[PDB]
Amino acid sequence: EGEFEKAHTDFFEAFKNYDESGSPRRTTCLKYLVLANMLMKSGINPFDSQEAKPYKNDPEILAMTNLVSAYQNNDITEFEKILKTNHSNIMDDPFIREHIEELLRNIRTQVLIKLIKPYTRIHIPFISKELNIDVADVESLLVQCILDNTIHGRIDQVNQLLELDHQKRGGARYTALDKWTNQLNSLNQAVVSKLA
Amino acid sequence: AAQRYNELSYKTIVHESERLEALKHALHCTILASAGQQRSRMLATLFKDERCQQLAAYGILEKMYLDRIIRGNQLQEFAAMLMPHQKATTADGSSILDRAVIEHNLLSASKLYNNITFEELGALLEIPAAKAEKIASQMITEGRMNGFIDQIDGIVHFETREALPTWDKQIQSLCFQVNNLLEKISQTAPEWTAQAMEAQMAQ
Amino acid sequence: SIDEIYKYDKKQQQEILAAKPWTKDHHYFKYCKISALALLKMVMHARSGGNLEVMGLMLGKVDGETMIIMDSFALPVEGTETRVNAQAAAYEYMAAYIENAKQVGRLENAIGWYHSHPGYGCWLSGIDVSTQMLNQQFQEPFVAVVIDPTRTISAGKVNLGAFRTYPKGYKPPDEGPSEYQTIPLNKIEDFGVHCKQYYALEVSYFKSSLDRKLLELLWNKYWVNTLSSSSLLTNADYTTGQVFDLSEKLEQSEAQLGRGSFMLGLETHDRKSEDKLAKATRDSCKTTIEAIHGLMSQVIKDKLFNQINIS
Amino acid sequence: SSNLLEQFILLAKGTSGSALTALISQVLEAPGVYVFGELLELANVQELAEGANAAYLQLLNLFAYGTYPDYIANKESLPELSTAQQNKLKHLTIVSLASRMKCIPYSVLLKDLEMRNLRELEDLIIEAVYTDIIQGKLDQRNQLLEVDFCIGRDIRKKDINNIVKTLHEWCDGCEAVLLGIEQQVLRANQYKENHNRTQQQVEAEVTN
Amino acid sequence: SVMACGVTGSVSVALHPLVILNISDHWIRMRSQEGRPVQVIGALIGKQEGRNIEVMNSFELLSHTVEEKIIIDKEYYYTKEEQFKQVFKELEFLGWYTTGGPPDPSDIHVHKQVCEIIESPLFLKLNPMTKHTDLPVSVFESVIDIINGEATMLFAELTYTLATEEAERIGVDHVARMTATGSGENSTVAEHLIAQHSAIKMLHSRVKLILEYVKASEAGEVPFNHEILREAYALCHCLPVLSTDKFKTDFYDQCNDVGLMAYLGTITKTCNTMNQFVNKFNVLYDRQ
Amino acid sequence: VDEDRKMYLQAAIVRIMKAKVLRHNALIQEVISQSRARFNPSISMIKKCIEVLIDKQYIERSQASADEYSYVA
Repeated sequence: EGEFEKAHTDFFEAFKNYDESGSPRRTTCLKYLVLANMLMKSGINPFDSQEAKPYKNDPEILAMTNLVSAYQNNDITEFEKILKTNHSNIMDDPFIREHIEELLRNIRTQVLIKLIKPYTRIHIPFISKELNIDVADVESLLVQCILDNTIHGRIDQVNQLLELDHQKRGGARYTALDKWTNQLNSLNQAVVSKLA
Repeated sequence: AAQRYNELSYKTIVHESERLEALKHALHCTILASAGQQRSRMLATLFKDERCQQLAAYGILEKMYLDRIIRGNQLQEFAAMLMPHQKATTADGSSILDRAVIEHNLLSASKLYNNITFEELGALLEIPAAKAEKIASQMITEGRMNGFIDQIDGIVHFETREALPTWDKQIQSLCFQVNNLLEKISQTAPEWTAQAMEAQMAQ
Repeated sequence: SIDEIYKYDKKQQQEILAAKPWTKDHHYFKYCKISALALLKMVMHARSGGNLEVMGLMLGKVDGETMIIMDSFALPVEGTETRVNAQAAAYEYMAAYIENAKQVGRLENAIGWYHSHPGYGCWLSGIDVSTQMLNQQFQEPFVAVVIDPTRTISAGKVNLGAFRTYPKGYKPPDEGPSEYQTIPLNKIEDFGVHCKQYYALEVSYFKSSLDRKLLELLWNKYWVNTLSSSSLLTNADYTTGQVFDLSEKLEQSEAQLGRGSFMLGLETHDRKSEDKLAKATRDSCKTTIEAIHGLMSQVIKDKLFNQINIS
Repeated sequence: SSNLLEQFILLAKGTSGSALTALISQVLEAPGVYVFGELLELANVQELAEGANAAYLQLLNLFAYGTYPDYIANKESLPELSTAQQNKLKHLTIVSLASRMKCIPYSVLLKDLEMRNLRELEDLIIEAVYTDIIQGKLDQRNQLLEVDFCIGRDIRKKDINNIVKTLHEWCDGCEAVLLGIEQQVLRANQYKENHNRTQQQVEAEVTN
Repeated sequence: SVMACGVTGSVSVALHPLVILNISDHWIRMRSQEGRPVQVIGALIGKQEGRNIEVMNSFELLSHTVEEKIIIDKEYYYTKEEQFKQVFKELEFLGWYTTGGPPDPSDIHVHKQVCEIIESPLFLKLNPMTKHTDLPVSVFESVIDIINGEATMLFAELTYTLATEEAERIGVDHVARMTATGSGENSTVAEHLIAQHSAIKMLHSRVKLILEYVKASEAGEVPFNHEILREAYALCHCLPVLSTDKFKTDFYDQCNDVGLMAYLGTITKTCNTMNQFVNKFNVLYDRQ
Repeated sequence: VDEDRKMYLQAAIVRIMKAKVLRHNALIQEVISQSRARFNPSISMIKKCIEVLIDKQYIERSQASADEYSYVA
């Protein structure tokens, strides 16, 4: 639905009772819980809250813990290493498998917003190379990002640059003088028109 | 680690010898640190601690405070004072000053002026322009500073440091040198000072 | 005189307190004389707050239409621009102070309260007027005082107004204008209603031998820093804020004059929104005067220093 | 410096000739020296002049009244300098250029100092600034040095007239500024006076 | 007097006028009521930063005379010490003041009692019987000095200085001037500009002392020097304070804003009289 | 519990006195006001606690004042 938050709380609330009855469902439920927590963007807690303390040591659940740690730091190189290494334990379940493309985009999108800040001119092949994808998917991400306004600036496609915006100065004085300036025209027109 | 060692050295139920090893150790943890206030600010605190003058890293210490460049001979010795685990490296890890001196100097500079280029900032903190640009960005991002960057003309504009305040502050500097000159004149020869004051009261 | 003023008379206060003239008229007072002590202590205490509000108390007396402020002392109390009658917390500290004061030989009764509005001007707010209005019944004599300790450094002129407010349901006269030190965007409204409710009183002084002079001589060196106030950046936020609000008032004026106040054999009487342009012109003056005052701090530097060059 | 000066004068005054010759070579080498007034004025150094150690005062002169371009010019007649002595003169050229223009461009600095590049040049001004004898900042955008502050060494007693002229121009315009402000304050006051006058005058006649 | 008359001590004290006006005021009150002039003894507070002392503020203390000695009451002081420290804890206790002419034994007796509060208190003495035009407050510290082999508490005098506090100074201006409003209200231009005026007048006076010094070192009457001339030379050279291309536009940008701001206000003022003119005209010449 | 109430009562007094000077009656009422949720303390208990607090020197009586206490640190 898009109501990632309603999922997190229902899976979290469920896990305790799933501890009392026990296995096997605790293993599957735990994938549904980690998945849900990532999508909220973010307020991550599949592990400073309470869910599995001795069972987490088994390598099956282990992957998830590492995968979540990579998502919270928002580092691309680790995420992709886990996906390759412990392939089966994430990839075989179809529900989690479906979102994974979105999670990849999610990491890359947060990483981009951190990166952007030291520059005011950053090149598209430089960010594509840093994210680890081709120029065209990055170009498409940027366009959607400016319209959503999670990246600030505009593109120069005849030189392959981002003219990021830090071209701000004041503005606040200059617009208040404009509002003041428009009321004085209407006011003079009004007063002089009262005469006879 | 550096804070913890430093606190031990300030205790009086800690044995004498061990207070100094601990200070030695604190200095070394403080030297290895990364990003933020503490490495040059703890170096200054440590410099005020007279006990660092019994240490062999006193050289590095005094030289940093008096802003004197570091050379090869001194890195070799420092590296050797290190305990094996403390030879912790970025693949070139060394003694490098930077995190207070960039950050502390940016704070001293907000009190000094308005806005500045990277070239001048990099040349003043003796680092590449990119490192300054990186730490400045971090400081703006953490809200310990604010600013925006113009990378079209290669200038960062800060909530103060290097422009219209420089003009204002130069008036203050010039007028303070005038006061200084009046003090020096009162010191060498108080006779002319009294005599030439009476010359104003005549006009 | 010069020495007759210094002595306090218990009997003159006993007559005055019995007589109680203020019940007839609260616009009665007209002059102030404030001690050199009262003033310096009031500025320093205000400055110690920072840009955060503090309250203190004043000891004095009245003689005719003059108020006399002999001494002042600070209070460690919080509630200037929130708590109505913040002074109550202070009462225990005041009772101590007056008792300690009487025994060394200062017997003069409490004349009023002082507080300060830092970085927004010398005027009484909604909290302040409401606390004064209780005091003019209960505490008498009780007078409000306001000082700004940041604005003052730039101009060189002490802004100190001692005021008194009128009780509820009292019609103000035509006594409008006073000193123009700008207010922030949401504080503009609050001044607008309250100003006619009170008046400021004119101030005199006297001087002799330990505090004044460290300051007088120091200014001889110090003078450079006051000319590098350079307001236009320091309080940049003020211009954008007042000018966007002044625009909202001109919209109010276009409607008010345009449609007209609905009246059927009734004509407007005193209101804080009566003749909108006539009010509005003055709001433009408090914002303009501060702006050009900013220009004048710049103009001086440019002519004095920069024209000398190297000959 | 401070301390070192108070030691050197006494020592110069103490001895003669052969030791004084030695002392000149030591003062110029010795760090923290970016002044060369006091030793020159003493009688003791003065004896060596007009002889076979005259060249040592003539160089000392060249540091005191002159700069790095004045040196090179008579490099043959004067005895050698070491790295510390040359680097001290090179900083001391910047103060001189600063006496004429507040901002001095790189091409001027570069010529005068006879330096191999910009980066070697920019290193010398950073070293000066740490010792705090000159205060100032580099502009690599407009290619200027913009100096905040600089201090003399510069005895220059022929040229001193310039300093008196500038001090004098600083004087005469002051009064021209005061009569200035005095005028405006009276003009503000004159306007409020008339404005009060006219309103009170007009109001009375309404009554009739 | 009774004084050692030694070399000036290890601390400096700085001296300045309103507090004695506070003391004088009391002295006048007390004298009128009792029928005899009565002295007051009091505390000093201020600060010390280094070995140098800035005496910032003061307050009067309670005292009694038993014999020819003065005893200051301790309980009183300790009560006032707890209330004052709550509001001012930055300031600290320096010592005391007394009233009278030259130094006497009854001051040394009271100074030993003050040594109990802080081990090194300052002593200060004001003569309001002074026949002299210079500042008649003189500052002392106490030294323990041996005379004829017996250790005696003897005073030693300190010289003074003037120091900080602009926030306080602007009030000393008002206090000093004691000027009254003219025909109006006093003008906005007038009130604003006074600091600016006086500031120019300080620079007139600053130029004057440096200039006459430089000439004096050339001419004679002051000898030739290097240390002061190199610095005055350098002071001239700095002017004008910027000329860069970078400054010029930012300086004008702010000047240009305050040029529009002023224009939009003078129109608003004019609009008001226009609305007033048009109102009064329509009623009289027309029927509105 | 009885001992516990004393401590809580004490905690209340210090907490209230911190937030400077109050008359005895006022102090007691506030203690009740605060403590109402947990339990209603006996008046006799409060008075005992106040004295304990004074001995502890958490709070002192004003030198010259009918039933007044000051918060002393």
